[PDB]
Amino acid sequence: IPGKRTESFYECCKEPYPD
Amino acid sequence: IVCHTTATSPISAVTCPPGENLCYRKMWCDAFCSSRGKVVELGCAATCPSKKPYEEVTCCSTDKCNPHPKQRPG
Repeated sequence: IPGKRTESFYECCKEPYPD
Repeated sequence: IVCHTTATSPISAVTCPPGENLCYRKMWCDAFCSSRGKVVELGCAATCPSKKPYEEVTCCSTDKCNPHPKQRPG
C-alpha cells in the first residue's frame, strides 16, 4: 500500500530514493 | 553565473546570479551506494564552507558546478 512518495532525490532518477 | 536546479527530479539547471550563490550537494554516499547512485539534492547557497562531513552539504561557487551528468561520448 503506497504511502510515501515524497522523500528526496538521488543521482538523477530515484523519484522515491528510499527503496 | 549559474546554478543548476535543486535536483527535484528532472535536472534542468537554473540560474543563480544574486552575488553569493554557489551550488551545494546534499548526498549521503555518492559513487554507487544504492541504485540511483545516491542522494544529491542539489541547491544554491551563498556560502562555501569546508570540512570533513562524511555526508553533508558540499559546496562550489563560480557557475554551473553542480551539473552531475558530465559523461562525454566515448
